[PDB]
Amino acid sequence: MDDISVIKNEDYEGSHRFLAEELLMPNANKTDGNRSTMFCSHLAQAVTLQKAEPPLVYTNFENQVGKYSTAGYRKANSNYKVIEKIYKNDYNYVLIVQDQETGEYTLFERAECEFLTEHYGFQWDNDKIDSLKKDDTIEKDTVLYKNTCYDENMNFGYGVNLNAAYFSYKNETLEDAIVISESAAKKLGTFSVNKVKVSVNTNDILLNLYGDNENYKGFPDIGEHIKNQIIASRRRFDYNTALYELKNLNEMRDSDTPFFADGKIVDIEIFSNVPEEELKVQKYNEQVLYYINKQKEFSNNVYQKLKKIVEGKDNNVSDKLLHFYNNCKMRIDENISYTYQNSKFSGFIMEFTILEEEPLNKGSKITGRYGNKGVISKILPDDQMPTVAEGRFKGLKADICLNPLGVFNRLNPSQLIEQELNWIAKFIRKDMEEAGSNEEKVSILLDFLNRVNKEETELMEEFINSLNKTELEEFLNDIIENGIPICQKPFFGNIGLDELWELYNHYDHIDYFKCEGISTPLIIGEIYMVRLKHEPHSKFSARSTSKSKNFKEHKDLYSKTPVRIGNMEISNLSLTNEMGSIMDMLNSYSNNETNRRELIMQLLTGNPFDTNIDLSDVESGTSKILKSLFTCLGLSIDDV
Amino acid sequence: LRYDNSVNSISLFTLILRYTQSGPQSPFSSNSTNNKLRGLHPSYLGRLGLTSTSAGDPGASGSLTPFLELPENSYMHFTEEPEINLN
Amino acid sequence: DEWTKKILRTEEKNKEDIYSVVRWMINNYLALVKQDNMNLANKRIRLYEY
Amino acid sequence: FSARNVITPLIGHPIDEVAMPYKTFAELYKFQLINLISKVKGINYNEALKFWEKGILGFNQELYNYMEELITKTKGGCTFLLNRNPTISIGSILYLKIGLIKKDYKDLTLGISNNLLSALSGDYDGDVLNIIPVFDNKMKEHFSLLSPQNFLVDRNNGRFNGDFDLQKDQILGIFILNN
Amino acid sequence: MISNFRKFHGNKNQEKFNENLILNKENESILNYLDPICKTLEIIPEITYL
Amino acid sequence: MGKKLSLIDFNEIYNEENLITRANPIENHEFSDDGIYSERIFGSYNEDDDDKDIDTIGWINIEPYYII
Amino acid sequence: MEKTYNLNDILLSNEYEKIKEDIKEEIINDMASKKVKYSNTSEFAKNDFLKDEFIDLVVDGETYEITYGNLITLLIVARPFNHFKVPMTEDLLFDLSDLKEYQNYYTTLLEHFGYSNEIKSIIKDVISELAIFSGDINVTFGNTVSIKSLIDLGNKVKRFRELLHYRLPNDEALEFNDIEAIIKKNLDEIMKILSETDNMLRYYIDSGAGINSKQFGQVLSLVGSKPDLFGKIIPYPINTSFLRGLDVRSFYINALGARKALITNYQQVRNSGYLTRKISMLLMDTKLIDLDDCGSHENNYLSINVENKDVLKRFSKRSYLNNNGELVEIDINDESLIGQVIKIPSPTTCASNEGVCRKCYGKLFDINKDLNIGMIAVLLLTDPLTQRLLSAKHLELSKPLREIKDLIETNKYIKDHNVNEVVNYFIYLLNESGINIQSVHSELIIREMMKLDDSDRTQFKNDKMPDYEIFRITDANLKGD
Amino acid sequence: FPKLIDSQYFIINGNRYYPIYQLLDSGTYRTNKALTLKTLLMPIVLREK
Ligand SMILES: [Zn+2]
Repeated sequence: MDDISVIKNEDYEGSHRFLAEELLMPNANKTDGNRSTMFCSHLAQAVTLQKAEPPLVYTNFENQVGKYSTAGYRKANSNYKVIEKIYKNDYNYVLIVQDQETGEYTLFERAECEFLTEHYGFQWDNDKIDSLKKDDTIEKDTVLYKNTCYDENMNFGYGVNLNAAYFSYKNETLEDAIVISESAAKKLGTFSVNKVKVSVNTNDILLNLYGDNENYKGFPDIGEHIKNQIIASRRRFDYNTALYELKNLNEMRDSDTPFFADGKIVDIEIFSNVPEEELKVQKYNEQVLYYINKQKEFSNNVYQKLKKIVEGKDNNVSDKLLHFYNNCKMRIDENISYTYQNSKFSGFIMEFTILEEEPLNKGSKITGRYGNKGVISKILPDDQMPTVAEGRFKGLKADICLNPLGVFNRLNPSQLIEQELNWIAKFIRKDMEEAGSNEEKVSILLDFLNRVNKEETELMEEFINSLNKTELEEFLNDIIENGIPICQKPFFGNIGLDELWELYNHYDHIDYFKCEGISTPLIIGEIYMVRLKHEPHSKFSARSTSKSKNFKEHKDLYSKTPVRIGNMEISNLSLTNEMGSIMDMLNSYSNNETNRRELIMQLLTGNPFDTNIDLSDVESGTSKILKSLFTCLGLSIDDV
Repeated sequence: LRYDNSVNSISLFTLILRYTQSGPQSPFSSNSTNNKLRGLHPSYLGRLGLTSTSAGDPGASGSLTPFLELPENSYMHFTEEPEINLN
Repeated sequence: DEWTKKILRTEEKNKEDIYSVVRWMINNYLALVKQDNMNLANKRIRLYEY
Repeated sequence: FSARNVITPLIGHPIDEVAMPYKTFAELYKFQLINLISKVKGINYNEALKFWEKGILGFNQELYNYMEELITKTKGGCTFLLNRNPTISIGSILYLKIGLIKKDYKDLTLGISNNLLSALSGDYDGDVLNIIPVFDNKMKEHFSLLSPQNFLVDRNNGRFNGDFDLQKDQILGIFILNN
Repeated sequence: MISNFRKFHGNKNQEKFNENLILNKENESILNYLDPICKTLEIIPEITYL
Repeated sequence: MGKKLSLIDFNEIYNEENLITRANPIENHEFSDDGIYSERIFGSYNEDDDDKDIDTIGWINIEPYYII
Repeated sequence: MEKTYNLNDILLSNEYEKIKEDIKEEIINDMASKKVKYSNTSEFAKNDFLKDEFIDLVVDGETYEITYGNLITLLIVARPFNHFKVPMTEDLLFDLSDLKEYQNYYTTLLEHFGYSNEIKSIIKDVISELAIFSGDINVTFGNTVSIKSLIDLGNKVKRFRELLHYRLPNDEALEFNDIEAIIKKNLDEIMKILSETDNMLRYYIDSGAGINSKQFGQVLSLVGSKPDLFGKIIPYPINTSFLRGLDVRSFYINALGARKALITNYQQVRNSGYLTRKISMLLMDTKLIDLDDCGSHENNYLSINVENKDVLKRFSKRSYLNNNGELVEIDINDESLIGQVIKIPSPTTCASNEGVCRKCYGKLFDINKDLNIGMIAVLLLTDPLTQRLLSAKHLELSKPLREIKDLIETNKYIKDHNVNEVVNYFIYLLNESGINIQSVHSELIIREMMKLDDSDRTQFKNDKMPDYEIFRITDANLKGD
Repeated sequence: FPKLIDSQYFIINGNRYYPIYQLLDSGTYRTNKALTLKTLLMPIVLREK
C-alpha cells in the first residue's frame, strides 16, 4: 500500500520480529536492502565447511538457526537401549534400539556422507553413534551424529573467521576479487558427494582398471580412492557366448563407456536380476560377487535378528524398522525382479557413493554476511601477504586482502564495523595477556564489552563468577588465543559511528598496523567469510570435432556443448570486410562436412607449428537434400 | 511439491519457512504482470520477509518470519479479522 | 461448504447458509470491493489443502 | 572447436595475451596436439590419442610440454575469438593470443587483461565468454583486424579509445606516482 | 570456555522462535480437509459419507 | 507452402536410366534393382564406391497418361 | 636520483630500458622504506618520497621542472621515440599529473606516426607497462579504507564531524527539492574536505577511482528520499547515514527499492534487437573508393544547421565551405559556425556508384579503411540505443529513442521530407537521447535508405538535385526485388 | 498418500521433496466488475452493471 504511516518504530522497538534471514547478519540496520537480499540468496547458496567456526561477531540467533534446521544433526527423540549393531560396510551400519517406555523397536542408520543433490553433500561426525555398543542406553536428547557446522556444545557455524585487510595487491584485488593465503584457503574447504549409477547388462563387462591379471578388480573398493577420475568402463559385446575377449581386459577404446568421478567410494548398492550360478562361473564378475554376497550377508543378518520381533504377534516395531526389514527380506527372497523406471533390467545396476574433500580453487566465490561478493583471483604463500612488523603484533599476516576502492559505494558499511571490532579486540586480548592477575583480565574484558554490548557484559559477568578458578583461567586463555565473542545484534544493540568513535578515543594505544613493505598503514581484522556454491566447473565447455547428457550421466569428463554463432556474431565478424573467411570458418567448423573433414585431416597431417588449410568448394549436405526434395516438389531455385 | 535442491544443512529459511504466492490456482502470474503483488506491503512486517526473494521471479517466493504468530482458532490466518471491520 | 464457513471471518448468523452469505456480501458490497489485495489481514497461508 | 569459460583478471602480461586452462587448450587444439605426439614419439594416430586421453584426466608435464610448444612455436601464435553475448558493440568479439597455459587442473578461468573488459562490456561476476579458435594463417590475418590493438582507435572519432585505457586500480597507482 | 558461554548466551536470548510455526507441518491433520471433499459426494442420495 | 519461384519442366530433366517402373518392394528375397530402394541408381551403404550422392533422384513414368 | 635528465638523449640512447628499470626500482624501493604520514588537517604532513622530489628535464635545450615520478611516467609513455628513433618535440609534452590528458597524448601519437600498426603496437605496450607499474605502486604504497579514517578527520576538522553527524531539519516546510539541494551542498563540501586534508582517502577523491557521489554520501552523511514501487517519492525521507544506522520505517523503504530493482531487471530481459539485423543488411555492401574528389555541386552538398555545440562535434574531420572560399575542414573548436547553416560534402550525395569519396566520407577514410564502413555505422548506433532503452526503464527520456526508430523504420517522416531535413532531424534526435555518433555514420545509413527515383548514380555532379525517394529500412531491402 | 519424514519433508520415487506453504486470499476477493467468494465447487461471483 501507499501508506507507510502505519509503520511506527515504537511498536517494533527492541524486537527483531520483522527480520527473517537477516537475523544471521550483524548490524543489519547499516546495510542496504540490495546487499541484504544478496545475503539472503548467499545463505541458501552457502556450502558446508569442514572447519566451520562460530562467528567472532555474532547476532546470538545463530544457535537457534542450527537448532531448527534439522538437516545437520540427528537427535534422539526418546530414551533408547541398543539391542544390536549390524554392519554392511566399514563406513555404513545400522543400530537397532528399543524404546525404554513404549517398548517399540526402531533403528538408527550411520553413514559417512549425506547426499543432498548433484555433487552437494557433507561428511558426518559419527563419534557418538560409533561409541554406542550393545546394551548401552541412549539418553533422550543425545545427538547421535552431527554436521561439521555444529561444535562440541552444539554451537552453529556456517563460515570461518579470516583476518582481512583492505589493500590493493598488485591490482589482483580488482573490483570484487580476493587474494587468499594458502593456509587460509585450507580453512575454507567443502565436501562433494556423488551417487553414480553404472548399469551393466548381460553383454557388458567392466574392464580391469583397478586389478591385475591374477585378481580382477574393475572398480574401486570401499576404502580405496578413485584413480584418474575413472570409476569403471563398460564394453558392450554383440554376443557374450564366445568369451574370446578375455585378452582385451587391459585395453580401452572410444566405444567403451567411461564413468567419471573422483573421491573415496563409501557405499556400493548392487541391484541384480541375474541368478547367482550364472554370475559365479565368470572370473570377471568376481569383485562384483563379493559385494553382492556382502549385501545379502547384511540383509540376511538383519532378517535373522529381527524376525522374532517383526513376525511376532506383538509387532512393537516402528514403521522404519518394518520397511527396512521388508526390503531386506525382499532382497534375500527369490523371484525378486528389480525394476528401474518401471522396466525389468538385464544384468545389474550399481550405485557408488563417493565422498571427496574439495579444496578452495581459483574462481571460487566467497562472501561475507553483508552482500559483498568476491572471486579468488590468486592464492599466495603466507609470507607474500601483508605482514605487520615492529610491534606487539609483529608478524601478524593478513589471511585475505579485499579491494579498498569503492568500498563505500557498495552501501554495506557493516563489514568494516566487524573488522574494526575484531581489530580493537586484538588489542584488548594482548592487554589481558601482557599483565595482571585473572581479576585484571576479567576487568579489561568487561570494560571493553561494556563499550560494545551491555547485555553481553552482564551475562559474561554472571558466567565468569560462576566459573571455578581453574575454569576461569582456561576461559581467559581461550579468549586470549582463540578470540573474543562480540555480539552485534541485527537492529537493536549494535554499535554505531559515535560508539566506535568513543572506543577509538578511549583506547589511544590502538592505531593502524605498520606492515613490512607497505607505506600506507593497514588495519587487519577478522571478518566472517562463507563459501558459495559457484565454481567455474559448472559452466565449462570444450569441444573438438568427432545435449548428449553423457556428462550428466557421468559418461563425459566435461561438457562438449557447442557454441552458437548468430546474425549478430556474423555482423561483428563482418566488420573485417572479409566475408569469404567467415564463410570458410562456418563451413569448416560446422556447415560443410567435406570441408570439416579436410580441416581435421590437415590439422593432424600438416606441420604442427604451421597450419594452412585449403577447403574445397562444394554444396553442403543440407543444400543437396534441399535441391533433391525441391525438384521433387516441382520448384527449382534460379539463384534469385 | 518442491525438490530438495539444497546445497546446505541450513533449512530454517530455505525450505522449512518458505512460502510461494505462485500455485496451481494462483492470482499471481507473469502474464498478468502482477508487479504490485511482487512488491512489499506494510502488513508484511513481523509476518513475512522483506528482503528474502528470488531474482528469477521476484515476489513469487519468500521466507516466513521465525517469530510469526498465526492466531490460534483462525485456521492459519494472519489476523483473526479481515481488514474492514464492518461494524 | 463447511470448510468455507470455518475459514470465513464474520458473525455466524451471516455464515449459516448461502442466503446469509449473499446477504452479507450485498449489504457490504461497496466496502468489500474497496479492500487491499495485499493486506495480510485479508490473506492466509495453506499447506495440506492443495 | 568452440569453448565456454569464466573470466578472471590477469596481471603482468600484455593486453592481447591471455592465460588458458589446461582442459580448455587440450580439447580445442587436440588434433594439433596429436600431430606433435605422433611425430615426436613415432606412434600411430590412435596410439597418440591414448596419450591425449590420459592427459585429459589429470595434469601431466609431458602433455603440458606439447601444449607449451604449440603456443610458443606456432606461426602467428595460438589465437582465438572471444565474444561476450549480446554481440551488439564493436569489440564484443576480439582476436587474442594464448600467452600461457595454466598448470592447475582445477583452475578453469580464462585470464584476461582488465583493459579488455570495458570493450567486451562483460564483468568478472561469473559471466562466461565463448572461445572460438582460429587456425588458418590466412584466417588469422583477416581476423587480426578484430584484435585489441586495432581497436585502440575509436572508429567514430579517430581518437584513442578509453575502453582500452587504464582502469580504476591502474589509474590510482599512476596518480600517486605523478600527483 | 568460549563454547559454553556461547551456548549460555544463545539460551538466554529472550527472543525465541515460534516452535509451533516451524513444526506446524506435523500438527496439521489431513482429515480436516479430507472430510469436506468426501462430503461433496453426499449430494448423491445413495452415497452417505461415514 | 505457396511460394513464387521458378518451375521445372520434368520431361527435359527426366532420365530413363533411373526409371522405377517396377512396383515390387522386394524381388525374390532381394532388393529390386528397379525398385524404389535401388543400389544402382540411388546408391547404397558403400556410398564411396557408388560415387552417387543424395542428389540422385528417381523417376516414375505415367505415360501415356498425364496428371495435374 | 640524478637532478638533470636529458629526454631525447635517453630516448635515442640504447640504454633506454635500463634507465627506466633502475628508476622504477629506485622509486618502489623508496616507498617500501618509509611510511606515509597523515595529519588529517589542511597543513599536510611531511613525507620524504623520491616520486615527489623534483628533477630538471631538458627537452631540446629547454629545462622543465618535473617530479621524479613524472619522469618515469614520461619515459614509459615515450617508448615510440625510442623505437622509431625520432626525437620528441616540445609540442608533444603534456601535464603528466592529470591522467585525463594521456588519452589525448595517445591521439597525437596516432596522428604523428600515421595511424600505423607499429604505433598501434607501441601504445599497447605503453598501456601494458603503465599498468604493471601501477600494481607495483599499489602493492608498495598501499591503499586502504576504514571508518577510523573518517573518525580521524572529524576529530580535527569539525566540519567533517558535523557533516558525518548531520540530521535534516524537521520542518514540514522542507520538500523533495530542498532535501536534494542539501544533499549536494553537504556532499560537495565533503568531497572538498577530503581533497584539502591529509587523510587516507585523499588519493581516492582526487583520482576518481572507486568513488560514486550518491552512494558515498549515503554512507557518510544522508540517504535521502527514495521512490516506491511505481516511482512516486515516499513522503518520508531517510534522515540517517548507513554508518549511523537506519530506522525500522526506513528499512521498509530500502527493501521496497531493492525489490523494485529486482522486478525491473525481470522486465529488462526484453531485447528484441530486430533493427540490428535490418540496418546491417543495407549497410554491409557500402564500401570506399580511393578517389579524392567524386565531383558534386555545392547546392547538391548537404546543408546542416549548427544550432547547438553538439552539432559541430558530429561533423569533425569533414569538409566545410568557408564564406571566403570553399572546401576547408570544419574546426569543431571554433564556435563561430554556431548558428550558421553550412554546406557539407555528404556520403549521401557522393556520385561514384562504387563507393564514397574521401571528401564526402571525411578524414576517417584512412583510419577506418581496414574495417567495413557500413558495419561501423550500424554498431555505433545500435549499441547505445539498445543500452539506452534498458537504462531508461530504471528511472520523455524514453521518447527520443522511439522517434529515432520511427524516423528510419517508418515512413512517417520519410515520405514528406528531404534528406537535408532528414539528417538534421537525426542529429536532433541523437542530441536529445545523448547518443554520441559522428554524423558521417548516421548519413551513411540514410544514404542507403535513400533510393533514387531517377535511378542514375553518377547524376550527382549535375547542379540540379537528382529526383529521389527515401525509403523505410525494411522497405528499402524489399525494394531490391 | 505421502508420509512426513523428519517432520518437514516427503520421500517419493527415491527423491526428497519438501512441501512449502502457499499464500492465498481468504475470501471476498475483488475482481473487475465483481466480488467473489471462493468455494470448493463453484465460486460465488457477484457481477455488476
Ligand atoms: Zn562523394
